[PDB]
Amino acid sequence: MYKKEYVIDCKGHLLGRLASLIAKELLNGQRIVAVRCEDINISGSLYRNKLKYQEFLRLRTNTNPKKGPLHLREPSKILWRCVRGMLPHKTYKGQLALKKLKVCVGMPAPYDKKKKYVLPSALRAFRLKKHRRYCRLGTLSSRVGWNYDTLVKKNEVLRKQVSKAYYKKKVNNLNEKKEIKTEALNLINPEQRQVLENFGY
Amino acid sequence: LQAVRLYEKGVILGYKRSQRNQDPNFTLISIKNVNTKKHAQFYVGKRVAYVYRTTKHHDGVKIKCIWGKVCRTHGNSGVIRAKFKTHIPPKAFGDRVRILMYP
Amino acid sequence: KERIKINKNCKSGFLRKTVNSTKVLEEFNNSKLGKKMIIKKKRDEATDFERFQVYFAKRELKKKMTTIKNKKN
Amino acid sequence: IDNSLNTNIHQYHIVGRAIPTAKDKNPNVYRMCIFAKNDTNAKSRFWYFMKKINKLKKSNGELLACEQIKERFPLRVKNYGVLLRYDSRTGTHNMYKEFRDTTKEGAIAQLYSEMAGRHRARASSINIIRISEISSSLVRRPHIKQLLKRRLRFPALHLPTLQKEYRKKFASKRPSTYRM
Amino acid sequence: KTIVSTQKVLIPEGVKVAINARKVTVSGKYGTLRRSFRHLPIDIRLNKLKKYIKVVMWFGVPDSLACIRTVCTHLKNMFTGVTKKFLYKMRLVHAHFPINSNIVDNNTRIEIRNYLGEKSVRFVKALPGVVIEKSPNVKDEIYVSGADIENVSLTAALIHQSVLCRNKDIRKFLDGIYVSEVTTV
Amino acid sequence: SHRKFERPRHGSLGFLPRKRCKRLRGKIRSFPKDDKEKPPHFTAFMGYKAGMTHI
RNA sequence: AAUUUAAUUUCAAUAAAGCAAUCCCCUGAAAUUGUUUUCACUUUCUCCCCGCACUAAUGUGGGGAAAACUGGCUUUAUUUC
RNA sequence: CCAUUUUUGGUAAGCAGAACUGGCGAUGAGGGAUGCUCCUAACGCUUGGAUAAGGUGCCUAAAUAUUCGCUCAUGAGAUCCCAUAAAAGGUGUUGGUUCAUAUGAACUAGCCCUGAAAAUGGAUGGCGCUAAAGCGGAUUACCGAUACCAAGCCAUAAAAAGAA
RNA sequence: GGAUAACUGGCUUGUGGCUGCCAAGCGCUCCUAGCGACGUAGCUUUUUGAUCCUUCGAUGUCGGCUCUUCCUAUCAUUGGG
RNA sequence: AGCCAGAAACCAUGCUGAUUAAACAAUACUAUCUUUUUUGUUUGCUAAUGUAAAAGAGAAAUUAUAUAUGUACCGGUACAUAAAUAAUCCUAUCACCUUUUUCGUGAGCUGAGCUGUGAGCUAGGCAAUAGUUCUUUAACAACAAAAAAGAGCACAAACUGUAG
Repeated sequence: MYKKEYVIDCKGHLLGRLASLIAKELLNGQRIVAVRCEDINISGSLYRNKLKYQEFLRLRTNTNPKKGPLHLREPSKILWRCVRGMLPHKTYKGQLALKKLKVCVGMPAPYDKKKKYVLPSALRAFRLKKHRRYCRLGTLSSRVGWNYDTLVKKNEVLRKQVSKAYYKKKVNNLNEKKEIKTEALNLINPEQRQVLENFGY
Repeated sequence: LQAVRLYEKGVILGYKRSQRNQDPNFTLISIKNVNTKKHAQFYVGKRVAYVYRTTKHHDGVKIKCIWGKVCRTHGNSGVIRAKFKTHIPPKAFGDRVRILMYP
Repeated sequence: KERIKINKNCKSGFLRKTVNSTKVLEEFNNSKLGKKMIIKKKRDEATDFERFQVYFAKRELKKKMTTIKNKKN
Repeated sequence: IDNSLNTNIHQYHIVGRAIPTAKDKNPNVYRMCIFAKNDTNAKSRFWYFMKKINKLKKSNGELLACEQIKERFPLRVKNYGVLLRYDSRTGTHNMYKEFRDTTKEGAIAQLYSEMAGRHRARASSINIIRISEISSSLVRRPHIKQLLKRRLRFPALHLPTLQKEYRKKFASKRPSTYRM
Repeated sequence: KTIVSTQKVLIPEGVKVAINARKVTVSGKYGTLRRSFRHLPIDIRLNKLKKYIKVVMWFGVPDSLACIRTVCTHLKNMFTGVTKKFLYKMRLVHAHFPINSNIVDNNTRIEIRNYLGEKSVRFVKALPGVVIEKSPNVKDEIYVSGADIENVSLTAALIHQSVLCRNKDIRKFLDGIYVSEVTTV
Repeated sequence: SHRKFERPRHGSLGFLPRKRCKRLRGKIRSFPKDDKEKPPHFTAFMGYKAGMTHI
């Protein structure tokens, strides 16, 4: 399609715009894997967000909470719930779109091999002034007691060190490839080599 | 591989909808690398093909076609209106469509 | 990156003479961003034959590079 | 035609008089400069002032001249001082404010923008009384005084805002806000 | 609002400053002190050759100018702390009752017993890197000392607040431990 | 309107649904927290209720 | 994408000349129902003096000088530089 | 019976009673989240066009548009009819203005704040939004009705016109 | 017959209930610790009205009991000024 | 701006449910049966078909983002490198068979030789056209037949009663 899966690194992004931009695409039909979902930003302060979540927690169905609203405590599910808000999920098109979205805490291994992309219009220091107060969603979740952050942090560091060795290997291999490429510019036809130099590579 | 195409990918969106109101006479196309009005104008008169695969055989094949043409813009960010020779299915919303290079 | 110190106001002639003197376009082109832009401009406006020649040249290059890599083992 | 895009509003010299009568065989001639979006608006603004100042009305007067004013240099900076009378929710207030521009029209645009932004004052509620060029030493406002210093520079204070083509929804690597 | 706002912050004499990566850090005779400014909008730069630190902000606003003075005052304190070491002197007042001061954990936690004859125990451990010593000079004085101005002040304040008792009047009930004198060694 | 006289509710609300238990065995919902310092040992034991006496 | 002849204080260079030095294109500040007269205002990657590195800066704060490179005007030709 | 303006009684009332006009009733399409009366606009059947009111972050069709301001709120704020908020304050910030000797006063009105309590859980329509998607302007582009333009077709009305 | 009373609900909130601002006094001395006249501004529907929009081919008209849930304008309990 | 201590409030912890998640993991044993290839899927039945997405479905830093990353020194110091980023890189249509040369990898024998497979170089003359375009029937998944190869629980019933 546009691409097989768009994988999105939620670090440095603001909640609303990331969800809103995903939702229009999601309706269009792309499947999108959000990774590092805990590291998304809400633009309110820590206290301001705690206040809003406390009010959300207060909401209940009086006659029977078993058939009431859900106070979802996982950051991925919070993101999912917000995206559902930006979909017509009671429709069949909405149900299908809601199914298409995938959300993941930290970095899972089938997607650790994979590329990650970012949304530049949803970046916090692009779209929120530098002196304004803000809060990370995982931190907020931890603040209202729903800590699953320490495990993700341990996982990320372990994965990141291994990844670093992978990056050095990829860089090394590219250096060698460049050396071989530069060597073989002499070995190709002069006129063709000159054309290749003229328009760049 | 040996089956290489010429013609290019696009996505067939909804009809030319309006808020709570429907026109099925016009279809909306997002054309894959087209993200602005000027670029949408570049391909404005072109023939469009919606190709689809059936449940079972008709005459002898399982592949069928609706034919259209892009005909006017619907936005400034690459949304273009295409008119087809018959109304296209709501089933096919968000599917890929094929854009011929002619005329 | 470039700046040349100038007087309080413009003047089209004096600006043209000074720009020619200091060779700012040449310096810009020599700089990396100018190189990236001019390579993109040339590449976009190139003919189908030129485009095939570039494809052909890269295909030739890959054949030689692979031959070296095999030989190297 | 040019290629030029943003920002429009113009300056008009308008001259008029009372209709000739048996009673007065030599009407008083009244002139004014007026900043407006068009000539018809300029005539109406002149008429509103003619009505407020004199007992003349459109039905009792005649137009002697109306002609558009073009600034002497389009690209040479001047400090324009403007005196406004504007109306608040409760009543009326006076202000005299200073604007650096190359154009009187641009200075008025900044003034309308300021009156709207800082006071929520509508176009209807403003009356421009005199806009004129003020010497660099004389200036009251510190924001204009800072510009008038010997040497000025900045390391780029503004975020990027690329063309529509390059505002695409996905980016390959994390970017930076601006180069150092 | 202003185009340019600057500050030139006095030479840190005999000591080693570092401005790299927003966490401004000075080391010296009595310790290494670290203090982030990553949230501030300033271009704090180490002038270095003639020593001094230069703080500059581009296109400031009055809050930011204030932050420049707050930071410079903090840097001046940071230099002072590592060079000469901050002493908060706390005097103990009592109209009657003995207050038993046991400094435990090798000069790191003052344990207090018997404020207003309570027969109950008030424990206050020091913040990181700061000493709680006693005075040999005068009986009621307590030394809270360290490199960091904030940790000693906070520790001293915590000692005062811990002792101080809730309920009824206070005006003739002056008893307690109070900061008297802010010095350096 | 408000009740004539005030009393709490009868019984705990915290054991609704007051349904049949799923499984016969007295399953441990949560273990005591591990302590790295302590020597390895078992945390639980199953036994059969035989009767009551006084002591 | 253009295009015609009008209208309405448009310009901008080109290369040879001049004119004045805060002076000029300008724009300030001043002395019944007229004009006019006064001195205020440019630059600088020039130089000097003090501070002597004091900077937001390949500088810099203050005091003075310097010029017409810079700019302005009058010209004479010139418009596919 | 409803609305604007004028209006009498009644503390007031989506209360009682009018005036002028327009509606609704008996009539609707599009907008106002939603809605008998507000706004735009009144309707044969269709195709194409260009707009209106109205919008253009996502729900939800069009701009994460441009341009200058202002705004941080431990219950911010968000569009006529429309579904609350005042006197009174504020060394929060922003413009002014009057005064005094680059500093001290005094005012002023913008925003924002305190003043600001109530019954199933709860509502700018919802999510969200603060380099706004907020509030005040201005600049363009785009989307946007069955109305409007052009064309076809239907019937009615009127007009032409006719007795190899 | 809801073209028309007595009942909920609803508009309104006069009346009831609750909070204000002010500063003449009271508070030994002292405008404001506590108060607060003479005034003036709101809030509520926990009173009663005003009302007659809803229901008159039937919404069962008081109180008590039982029983649960919600509010806060906090009486006590916690932390405080 | 930056912080700190601090309540019967708040969220966990604890504890209850969890066909409230149309949820799920690990282990044990098991249903003539399993695996590879070929052809087909144009009396209620007894050969048998489905895809909301193929068309290059190509793409590995990392905290940031009022600065980073390496590398060398001892989280710090020094020296480099990026900085309109996918405004990129990767990328693939050189059919055939035949003459000649090199290299990756599999397999048989007991690291070497040969053969096979994959990739390049070298030399030759040899392909096609359905009469103008009317989806480019080229992807994934499932099955039925044909060959070739492979290794038993539960319910009931009685009894129970800590259950009803």
